[PDB]
Amino acid sequence: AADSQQVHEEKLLYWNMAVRDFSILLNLMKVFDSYPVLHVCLKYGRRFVEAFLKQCMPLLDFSFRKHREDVLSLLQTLQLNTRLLHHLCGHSKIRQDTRLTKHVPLLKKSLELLVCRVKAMLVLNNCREAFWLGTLKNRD
Repeated sequence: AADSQQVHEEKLLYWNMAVRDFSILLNLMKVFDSYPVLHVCLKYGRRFVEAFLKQCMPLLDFSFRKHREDVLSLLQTLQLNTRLLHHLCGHSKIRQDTRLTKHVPLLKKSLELLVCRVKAMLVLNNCREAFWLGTLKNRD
């Protein structure tokens, strides 16, 4: 349960590194154009952020005490995935009418949840070792 938890965190680590890879892609893609490109991020994010709360968050607290280095690193990849989703909500092409407004609120509401789940994780005995090895092992 504890030793198998390490292998599940390493997947959730660069699966997040993946969503943040995509998010940025379409934001440099929407630069020279798109209607639907923003649409993909909007809806999938809603299902991604939904997957975080109900699956990966309970596991974070699960293994949080045994392995801090894998847990604090996973919370850093979550923060960067969220920074993109925020810059995505308020957005250039979202300043265009209709279709993009039926999305933003459902992401906003569940993100103010996920974000506030990280806050309480951020304050437990903050120590730079948890952050340090959750950095250089977050490298690539």
